[PDB]
Amino acid sequence: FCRFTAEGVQEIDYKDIATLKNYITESGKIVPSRITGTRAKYQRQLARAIKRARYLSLLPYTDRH
Amino acid sequence: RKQVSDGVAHIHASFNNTIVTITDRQGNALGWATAGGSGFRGSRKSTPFAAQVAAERCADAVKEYGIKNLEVMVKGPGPGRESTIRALNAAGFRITNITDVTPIPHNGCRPPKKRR
Amino acid sequence: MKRQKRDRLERAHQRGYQAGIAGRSKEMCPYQTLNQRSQWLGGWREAMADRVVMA
Amino acid sequence: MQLNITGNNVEITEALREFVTAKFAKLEQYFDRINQVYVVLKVEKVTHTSDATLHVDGGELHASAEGQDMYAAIDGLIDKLARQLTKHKDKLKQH
Amino acid sequence: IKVRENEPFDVALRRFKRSCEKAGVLAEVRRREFYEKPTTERKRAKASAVKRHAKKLARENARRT
Amino acid sequence: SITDFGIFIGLDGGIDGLVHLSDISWNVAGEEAVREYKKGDEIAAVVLQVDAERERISLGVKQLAEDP
Amino acid sequence: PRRRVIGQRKILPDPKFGSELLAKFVNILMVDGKKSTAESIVYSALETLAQRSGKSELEAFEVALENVRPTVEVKSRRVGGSTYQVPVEVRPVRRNALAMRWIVEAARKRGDKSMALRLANELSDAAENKGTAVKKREDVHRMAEANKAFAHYAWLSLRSA
RNA sequence: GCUUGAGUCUCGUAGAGGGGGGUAGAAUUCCAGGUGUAGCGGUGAAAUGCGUAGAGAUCUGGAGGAAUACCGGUGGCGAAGGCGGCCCCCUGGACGAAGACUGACGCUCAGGUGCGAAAGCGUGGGGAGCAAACAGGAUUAGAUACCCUGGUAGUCCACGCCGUAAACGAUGUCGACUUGGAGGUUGUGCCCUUGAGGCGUGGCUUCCGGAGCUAACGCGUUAAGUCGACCGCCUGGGGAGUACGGCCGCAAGGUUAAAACUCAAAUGAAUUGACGGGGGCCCGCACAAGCGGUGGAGCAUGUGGUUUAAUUCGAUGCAACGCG
Repeated sequence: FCRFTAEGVQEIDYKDIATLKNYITESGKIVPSRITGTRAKYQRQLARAIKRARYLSLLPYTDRH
Repeated sequence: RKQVSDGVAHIHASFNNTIVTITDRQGNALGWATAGGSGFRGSRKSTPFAAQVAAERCADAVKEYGIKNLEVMVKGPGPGRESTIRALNAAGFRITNITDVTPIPHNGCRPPKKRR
Repeated sequence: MKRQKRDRLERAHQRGYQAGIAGRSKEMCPYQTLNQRSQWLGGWREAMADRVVMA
Repeated sequence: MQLNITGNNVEITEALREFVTAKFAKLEQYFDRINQVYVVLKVEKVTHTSDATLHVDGGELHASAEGQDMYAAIDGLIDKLARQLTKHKDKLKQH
Repeated sequence: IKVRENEPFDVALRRFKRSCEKAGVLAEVRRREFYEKPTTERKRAKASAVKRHAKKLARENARRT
Repeated sequence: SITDFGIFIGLDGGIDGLVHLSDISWNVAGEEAVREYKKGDEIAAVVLQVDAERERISLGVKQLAEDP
Repeated sequence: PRRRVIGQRKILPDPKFGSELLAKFVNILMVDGKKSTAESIVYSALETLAQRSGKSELEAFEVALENVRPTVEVKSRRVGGSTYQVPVEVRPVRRNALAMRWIVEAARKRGDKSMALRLANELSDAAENKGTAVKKREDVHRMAEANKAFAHYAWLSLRSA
């Protein structure tokens, strides 16, 4: 697999939900790094970005809201 | 009797029983039938067939409300949960969408310790 | 005194089905020949669904 | 449960039969419904040994105990039988 | 989970995603806090993972069939 | 190919599965026991009488012959 | 057994009528290893079944038989502590033999004077859906249909025919 | 004096490291209200329990407490205990690149001091869920238990105490040297970053194996290999980490620590069997599907017992009892 955050020179911001919605599933759950194949550092930055965007309601926690 | 059009079919599908509550869009109940009250008792409650007979004995006694189409909510990881919605395809209904309302806590309260 | 019943082909099926239901999520107690391993695993995966439908 | 006593070279006195019978009755009452019990007493020049065969619903079960004075052997045999009975009893409870 | 689509639908997709993530987390969380044996069961699970991978890898020599 | 006490299981024509039932087989219903009446591995008269599109059951027959 | 789909042998048909089902029926009440007097009981009973029914004898016996042949049959199973009965479908070889065993037992009851009169009356009420073997048939269907909620694992009646 | 050991400074880097504060969502419970009615709940089966006084279910609202799904990774950080939502404030350590600086400032450490899971104790709050004690229902020959229905301390917070754990890597700390492989994580250098590329370089870590070692199991550059410095500890099993005395503690108790007596063993690892209410596979009148019996009766025959002058002797689970 490939790590798209490694293909860029990025440091994951929590506001590009166009990219973060590629890493939530349709139940709101964060997709594993063995599935997406991201590096572990961008996986941690990814998880903090998902949870932060959930806090600002740019992403849902679940699908039963 | 109210002459309702569409309904929401909640199916509580625990291990020891399945109860089927057909309500309306609003969320207040029209009729229910359980896998215990259909003649099946004790361990025999915990079968998919008793859930199927439950969905039958709900799908009539909601005839007087005149429901053409219903959604299906299913809560509970039980032995029914699929035979009871085959028994709602077969009961003469139009299934709009099927959801899952099984409550998954982002682990909160502590579960019991039960087995040895 | 007569000959073997269903010559390991669909006996290999029901061994994989009983072993599928009674746990054993190894899928690592089969035969080794192909025509019997294929449906030991066939009965195993037909037994996972029959474990989901019950307790 | 009827207890049958027999003896090879051991003269079964009446005080000997009273004690053995009491011990067997006590064991039968404590562990399981027992249909019939055969007791064999052997003396081989040193070893006071005892055999017992209990016929219970599951089937036969047997034990054997060597002792010093016959009484000791009987006690050992009865304890062994009780242990065997516990195994058979919940072996056929096994809920 | 959420299935709505056109006239061939309603069973296979739903029992797939429903069955996997539902039966997983509910059959897990239904009892047993344990506090101690997710540590043991993950340790045994992953030691069995590396033993199965290396065991099949060095078991890829021959079998005399 | 294999007669299983309620039929004969003709399976020619590229994988079409289970076929003729014990009920036709002759002009007698119940007593017939197909091993007595036809064969093992033999090519016969059998005509279709039903193809069920779902559940993959064609149901051929053998009574369609000339005895009555 | 564990092994052996066994090399099966067939039977001789009945002499007086072209039937092997009838010869099996003679072998059911052929008590004590004696075929001839069982044949006299069967013939003596089908004659008065013809006179007490009007219609022919082979169709009289077969119409009298299909009201006691079963469809579902219980099999007692235990899992854990429970020991519930699970409905298996009867295979159509076992079906009519399981009917004739009930006819012959219900004729060994019911006691009239002669065995041909007992079996003749029992086949008559089997045509009438009235006697004992129809009560046993309906007992088997009531308890298999009552325990109908069990269709499971592998210990009974694999995929289809 | 010197700079290699040690330490300091300039840049960054990652991290559930710690203390304080705040906040978010799901779920559980309760309360109020609506719809609705005959069951719910639970088990291997059941009952105790709750429900026609309207339960269980479903919807709306509110309260309160606790834990933070997914990410979650034989991943990370910490001296150890341990630390998982998210944000802020205060703060410790580690790592690497390039230099500069001090100049042996180092290692270990009895006594001492500090930290130290859970349970527990004291004071004051708080109490959702769970849950010792306790009640009840089962189960059982009995069942002060496992199973079920409830349920109080406790679990939570603030401040003190206790100072023990299978506190485990059952492996003291520091340093040097000694073939390899596959990975993880975290920096960094060069070159065609021209493509998730190639070649090196440090740290931490997981597994497999080399010599070597070990009683074997196994350890194996993160050694249980080869050595060096310092400390703790052991000297047969039971008595016993117990008694008496000291010290600490509110107590529970912790630490230090015997002896009389008694035995010729206790033990570690591995082996061959046997066994398991361990597993896999195959088979058997083993079960299932049936037919006919035994056990009730009379009689025959054998045995035990009792009797007798003697009731000759032997055979006694299966494998003695129409047996010699």
